[PDB]
Amino acid sequence: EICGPGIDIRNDYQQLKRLENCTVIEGYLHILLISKAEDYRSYRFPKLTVITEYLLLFRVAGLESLGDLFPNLTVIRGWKLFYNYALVIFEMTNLKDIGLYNLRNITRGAIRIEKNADLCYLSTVDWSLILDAVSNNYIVGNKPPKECGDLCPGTMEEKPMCEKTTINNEYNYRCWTTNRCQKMCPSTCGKRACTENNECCHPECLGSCSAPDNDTACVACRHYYYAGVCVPACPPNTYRFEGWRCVDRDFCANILSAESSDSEGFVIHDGECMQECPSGFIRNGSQSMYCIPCEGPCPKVCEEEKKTKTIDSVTSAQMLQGCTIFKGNLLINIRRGNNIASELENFMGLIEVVTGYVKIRHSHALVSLSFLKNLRLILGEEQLEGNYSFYVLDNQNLQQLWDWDHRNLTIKAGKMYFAFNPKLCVSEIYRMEEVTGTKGRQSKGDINTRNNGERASCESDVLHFTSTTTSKNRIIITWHRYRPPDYRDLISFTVYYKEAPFKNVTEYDGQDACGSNSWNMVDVDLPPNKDVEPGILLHGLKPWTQYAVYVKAVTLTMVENDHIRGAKSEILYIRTNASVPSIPLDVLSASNSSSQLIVKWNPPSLPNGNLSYYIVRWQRQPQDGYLYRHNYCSKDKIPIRKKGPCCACPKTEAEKQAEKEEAEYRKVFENFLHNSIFVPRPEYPFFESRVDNKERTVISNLRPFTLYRIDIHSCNHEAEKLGCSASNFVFARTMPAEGADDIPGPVTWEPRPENSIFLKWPEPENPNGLILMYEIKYGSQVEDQRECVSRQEYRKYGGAKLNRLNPGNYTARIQATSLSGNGSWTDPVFFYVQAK
Amino acid sequence: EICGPGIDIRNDYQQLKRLENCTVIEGYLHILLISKAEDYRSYRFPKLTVITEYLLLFRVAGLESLGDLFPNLTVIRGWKLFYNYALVIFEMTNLKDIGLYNLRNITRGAIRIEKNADLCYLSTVDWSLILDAVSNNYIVGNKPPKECGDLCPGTMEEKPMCEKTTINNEYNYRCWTTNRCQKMCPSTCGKRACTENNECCHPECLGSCSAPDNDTACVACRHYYYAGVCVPACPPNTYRFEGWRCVDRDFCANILSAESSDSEGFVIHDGECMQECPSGFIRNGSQSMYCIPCEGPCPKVCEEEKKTKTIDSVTSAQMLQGCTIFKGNLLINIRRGNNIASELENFMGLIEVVTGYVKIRHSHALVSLSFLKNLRLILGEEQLEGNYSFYVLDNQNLQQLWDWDHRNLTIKAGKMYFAFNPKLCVSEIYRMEEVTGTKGRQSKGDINTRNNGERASCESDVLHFTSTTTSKNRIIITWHRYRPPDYRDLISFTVYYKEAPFKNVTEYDGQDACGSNSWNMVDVDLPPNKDVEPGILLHGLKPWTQYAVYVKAVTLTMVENDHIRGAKSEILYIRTNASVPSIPLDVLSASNSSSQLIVKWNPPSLPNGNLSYYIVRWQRQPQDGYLYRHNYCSKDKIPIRKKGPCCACPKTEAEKQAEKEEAEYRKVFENFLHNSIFVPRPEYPFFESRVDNKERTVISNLRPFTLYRIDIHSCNHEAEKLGCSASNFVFARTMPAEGADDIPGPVTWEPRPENSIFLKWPEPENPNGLILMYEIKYGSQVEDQRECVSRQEYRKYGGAKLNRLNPGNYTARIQATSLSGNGSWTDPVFFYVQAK
Ligand SMILES: *[C@@H]1O[C@H](CO)[C@@H](O)[C@H](O)[C@H]1NC(C)=O
Ligand SMILES: *[C@@H]1O[C@H](CO)[C@@H](O)[C@H](O)[C@H]1NC(C)=O
Ligand SMILES: *[C@@H]1O[C@H](CO)[C@@H](O)[C@H](O)[C@H]1NC(C)=O
Ligand SMILES: *[C@@H]1O[C@H](CO)[C@@H](O)[C@H](O)[C@H]1NC(C)=O
Repeated sequence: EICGPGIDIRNDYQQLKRLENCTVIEGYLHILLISKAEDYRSYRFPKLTVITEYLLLFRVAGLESLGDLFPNLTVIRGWKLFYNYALVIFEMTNLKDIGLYNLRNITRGAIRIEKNADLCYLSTVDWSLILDAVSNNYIVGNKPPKECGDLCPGTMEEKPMCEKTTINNEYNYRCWTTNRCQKMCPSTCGKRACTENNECCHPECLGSCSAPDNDTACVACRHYYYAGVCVPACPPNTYRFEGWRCVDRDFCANILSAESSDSEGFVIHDGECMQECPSGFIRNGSQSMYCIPCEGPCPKVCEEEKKTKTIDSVTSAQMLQGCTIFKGNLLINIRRGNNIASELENFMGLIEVVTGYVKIRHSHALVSLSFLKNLRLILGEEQLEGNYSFYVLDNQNLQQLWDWDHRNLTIKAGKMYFAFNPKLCVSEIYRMEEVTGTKGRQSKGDINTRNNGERASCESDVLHFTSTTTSKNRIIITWHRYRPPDYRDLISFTVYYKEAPFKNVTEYDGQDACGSNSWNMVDVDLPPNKDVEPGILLHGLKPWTQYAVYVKAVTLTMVENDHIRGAKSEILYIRTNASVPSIPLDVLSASNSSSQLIVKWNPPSLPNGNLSYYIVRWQRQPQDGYLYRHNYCSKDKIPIRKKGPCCACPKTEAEKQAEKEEAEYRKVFENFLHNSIFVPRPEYPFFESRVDNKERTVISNLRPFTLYRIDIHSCNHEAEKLGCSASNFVFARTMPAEGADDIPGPVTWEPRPENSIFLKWPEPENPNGLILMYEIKYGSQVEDQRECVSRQEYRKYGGAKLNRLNPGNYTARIQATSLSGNGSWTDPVFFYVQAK
Repeated sequence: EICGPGIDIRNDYQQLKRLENCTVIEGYLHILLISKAEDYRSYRFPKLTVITEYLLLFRVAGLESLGDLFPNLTVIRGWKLFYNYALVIFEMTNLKDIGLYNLRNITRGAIRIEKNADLCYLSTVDWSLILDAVSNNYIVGNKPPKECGDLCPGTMEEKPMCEKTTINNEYNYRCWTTNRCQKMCPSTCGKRACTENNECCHPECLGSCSAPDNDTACVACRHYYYAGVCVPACPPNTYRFEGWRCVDRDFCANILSAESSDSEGFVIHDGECMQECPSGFIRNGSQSMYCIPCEGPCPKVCEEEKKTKTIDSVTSAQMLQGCTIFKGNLLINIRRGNNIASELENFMGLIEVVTGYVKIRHSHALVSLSFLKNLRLILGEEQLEGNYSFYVLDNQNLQQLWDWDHRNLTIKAGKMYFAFNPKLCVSEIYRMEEVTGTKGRQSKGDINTRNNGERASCESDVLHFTSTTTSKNRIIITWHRYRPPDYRDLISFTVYYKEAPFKNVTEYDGQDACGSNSWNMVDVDLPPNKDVEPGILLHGLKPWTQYAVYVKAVTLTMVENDHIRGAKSEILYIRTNASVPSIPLDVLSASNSSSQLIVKWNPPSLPNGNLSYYIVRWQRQPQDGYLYRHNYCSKDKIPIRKKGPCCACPKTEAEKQAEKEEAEYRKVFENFLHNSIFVPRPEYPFFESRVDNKERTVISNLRPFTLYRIDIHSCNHEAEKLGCSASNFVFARTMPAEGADDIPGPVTWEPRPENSIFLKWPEPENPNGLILMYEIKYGSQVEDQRECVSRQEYRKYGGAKLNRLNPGNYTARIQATSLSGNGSWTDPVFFYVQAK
């Protein structure tokens, strides 16, 4: 009664007759696309009890309650899911109740029951009892809930004996259809199943059983079904068949291609009767039991149903991702594409062995077959007419095959053809004949000497750099006077150039399959005089970066073809530096402590050389005489006037252009600025301390409260010859001498006529910045009166005067205003004024 | 004393000695880059009173108050601004007060006084009095306001002498420096200026005057200064010189040049002596009295200081934007670039005439010179060695020059040279020897039949389409069995194809880079049997396009070169029913009125046709017998449970990929769905009304409250042969018959034992949807009691019963529950029950 594999039924009812003998469908089931709606409940399948894989119903016109069709379906194992679901009820025409009243558990996956016009009864199905991970149920698109009309026993429906369960605060009835309920085993069983009338089943059991605690009575087992018994594990000498049972070796190996393409054999590995042996293992020949570990080719086979898997785009190779051996032949016709190689090395650079030929055709977008790295041997079993097993035709742009210094290859059962590839010279294939054991397979016509590699120089010479010279933004370079076999041949020179901090760079990469793409181009012609060797003036170059350069003599390949040698000097690299750095960046600092200033900045933007060191000058700056001449005791001044949470909150992109224009205009101001800021350049002393390597430093031994102007010059290695960079500067203050703002000596009080008192006192020894004013607080009972004394006032009188005071005793105090802030109040000053 | 042009001073003080005689600097002034700080207030220039243009001070070390150096600077005209400013004080080293105490008004532009370390006194300058559009003033970066120290006469100690003005709620003093204030003319003058001690000046006046209301006494005029008098307009026979005066024509022409100057001689136009005459007009020789309109685009010279303005990039041509005639020669070396042409037609497609030669070299990124449209004649005054005035060298990809069906050209004073252009066929240049009057000017060597157009592509024939078989997503196309001069030549056939709804299409639209990227390539080989003419099966074509096609016979050009004839069929434009048609989309509708329903949808996605028509089938759908058998008087049901928008951003759904897989799985379901939803297809009746051309329609004559199922078919031009397309559908309800829910007949009451009352009544004639229940409201004094009667209850009894009522009289009412909603209440029903 074990129907397998999964069953498919569409377009009509009568195919249902194939399910008469099926009890546990070993696979999935499709009952779909039945538009006729011809028949009704004349097909019934009580035997069907469990589906191993998912279920899918769709457009089964004329179906109203699945419980009519499939009763007894206790559990769905759902080992293979639809997408992540084990039951798909998509847009059902006329289904009214889901039925499935005998359905008890869904081991795997979720369900999707949407778009059903008139379907209902989904709500009262507490899938928590039946299904874990219930949150993934997708039942949105069906009938609106108000028109659902969900009624069923217990909740005021006939045969009311439904039970009440709770899911998220809803302790109420559960059910399946109008007639019948949704019952669940009591907690007495725990995880164990049960039967009708609450008789608890066997532990190794699930869904239901015929008698309490009987191995053979179980309608469905819990984990594995074998020998008509539910077992917790596969018995010895038996191997787990997929899903829910064990089988003998002989059964595991006898099964062959039936219905779907089973194919010969069915492996056994790790104690399980699997289909094909897992990674890191290989089945012992055709002996259908065993495995042994392997690597590389063994882990994966790259065969294709097509004998010729041709590739015309990166996506065309997707199926070949992570594969090694193709049991067939290859064919490439990739005409256009950029970045394609970087993805060909990934999709199908793992290819190792090939059972046939390989062919390359009209591959204008490719320049080097090096992207085929893993290939080691070619069989040639499948070979082209003329016995050609490696065909390369009409490739205008191909340069050179696999790197032939360390990489080996072999073509076993055929020859190769080459033609119509003017950038691939014979030197790249003549060596291959040595390396793939194929020197004598073919004549020289199969690799024609006329149209192959015609354009390719093969080989270019190397020019000599007669002189070089750097600047701060410019480099002047020259080369030997190249003299071809016929001088009229050469017509010009090109002087490539680009920033290349790292020597790991070569122009033969082909840039954009040749030139362009970040090798900035410039040209210059040979000067008319034959006595002056070529030179140019590259300029505007970014300071502080190593610059690779090479020279190519563009020539005219005609008449004699390869005899036109071509010319290309070595890839020299030159520093920018006859140069003067472009000042620091992001200069900042603070005063962690008095006499201490921590200074930290960021590297200069265009510093004209390479990492050598920095230089910092700092000068004590004057306390402006301005503030001295001011009586702050009377000055008061007056102020004058006239995605982000901001939501959309845009700003004119033309306003960003305006800001760009303003910044650019400022920078051009700076450019015209620093021309005569430093003409041609081939009250305190300045203190200097050259930083070594890093963008940080600290200066000590500074006055507690003196402001410092900090010039910060970036100086390069060539700074000795051509001076140092211009100056970015910043001013900063030290942390005030703490407690230096308190009074150093006592106060003195003297009587004066008209009930007056003169107060005198000493002055701070080392005031922090400056003493702006003195705040005398005094009074008879409470020191309410507060008066101000300017520094000049104190200087003139050594203090101040208070006039017209009332009779009585008095206490007073004084505080100073340091440029750092308030000073400490004076100690109490006791005095008295007599009425007469 | 009129110093001109603008004055420039840098790097030292002694250059200030060029300002003794300068009263009104006719131009701008730069006093910048003075780092020496050598001298102090020994240079004084009381004469300087006004600057016509902006002023720029920067890096003037040793300067502390500008007012000392330049007193009496009454007004700045600022006709030409720095950026949009007439005064720039950027990083003023040591300036303390801006001075400018005698500065009163700024005519044009704003000021930028920023990032000065110690500058102050900006606040007390009410720029509203001096400056309009004052908002653009930008003074952010200078000394912090707290350390500014902004004080001046009056506001400090001494009796006030500055006047009080108000800007944005601050009515207080205004001033310039510590020694002097910022005085302004009283409102008595209105817009008129004034003198000291408040004597009002002349109307035609500004800044200041020496006596009240005197033309000759004005320190500065208001609009124009001429003949030692301020005037509101230029006097007749005199012509406005730039800015602030008039001049005689003799002077206008005698101003030849000085350092930075052009004309030599200024022209009088529109009543003003300008440098050059404006657009649409031409100077007639050396004439300077007047300027006459020219006519068309003559008025734009495109000369360059360089005799050879070479272009290597689009930006390299920027300066030539909007220009017509180049007084020199052209040189192009644009090797790489895409979209470049579309911008060359803009930057330099306006070029009309050229005074010399033109040269093209190494232009691999260009294929057609049509982008130079406006050129009509070439002079050749500047000519190359060998008298070559038009040179085209080393251009691999050039195909064809300007369009020669209608566009003319002439080269006057030289010949032309070509070479190394294999894709430019000689036909494009042989015609030129006719069109530019140069047929015999040069030998054929300069136009050698060799390397010139060497490769190109011969001359294409046209293939013939033997048959064009079709499908609903697939085309099968063929062509005559092409027979080259030598059969081994041809090696394959490529079949270009793309979607091209519009006839405006040609070969080079989207092929590759130079051909652009829109033509989806494919290749196919001739079948082995010579008796079967070539054919291909194109497939998977997106519906709704006139699917363009063409054929090119790829060959092996060699040995005989041009004799290799090549080929290309016509650009046929096969369309749908080659892609035979399909289904609808996007269905929506509503019911504005009873028996009326508006239907509107959108154009379909995949119908494989063209606008032909739509079809809509609507079927009355059943009022489910389900709801009939349900007593809703007692049914209650039970629910179950368990910088942009990120100002309120909920989340970022980076799972867009996961939605991608789910949606794509949905479409794969749909594809395997409609594969066999409709097998091979080469209680109410359905009603039909084919729509004509649009995506809208309406249905009438429908039951007031019946639900309708609407199938929609994208029936089309060829729906007759291969059937109509799949049916998207939707259900919708009509608007209920309003007022049909009220009772049609009276109620009747009867006595019954046990103090009971039986109520009977008629039933609605045409209920909307269905009558679910009846709400009887009744009571003795107030109809408090409300009871429910099901439709089946009424059917069985024609009404209902009330039992065990108290003695007394009673009034009652009844309301019906239509599927559309509540019905109208019954008229009052009067009855009574007696205790016995
Ligand atoms: C079911 O089994 C019976 C008995 O072997 C057989 O006659 C019948 O054809 C089978 N039908 C199906 C659908 O398996
Ligand atoms: C379904 O059965 C398995 C194994 O017996 C059990 O672990 C799972 O809990 C059951 N379903 C639910 C929803 O618990
Ligand atoms: C100013 O004018 C006087 C008198 O003509 C002349 O001697 C002197 O050189 C002039 N200086 C300048 C800077 O124009
Ligand atoms: C400057 O003078 C012009 C013309 O006399 C006048 O229109 C303008 O208002 C003056 N400046 C201000 C700020 O008003």
